Amino acid sequence: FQQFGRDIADTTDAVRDPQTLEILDITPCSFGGVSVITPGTNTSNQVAVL
Amino acid sequence: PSKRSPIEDLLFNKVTFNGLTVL
Repeated sequence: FQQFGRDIADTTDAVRDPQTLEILDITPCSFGGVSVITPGTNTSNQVAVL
Repeated sequence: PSKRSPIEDLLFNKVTFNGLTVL
């Protein structure tokens, strides 16, 4: 009769479909920062992205 | 596998994303 599992901050980590009772894991979609690698502009202007 | 002293190994053995990350 269990339905889902919560983490610390009321963040659900499971779900059961109302039609077909199945266990489904859930994870957040990716995010992060973007940085630019740049040599001295007195030498060149070619960069890289991380 | 990692070039550690026995004392270092013992030391390392004893010590045990909601918008925020770790680096």
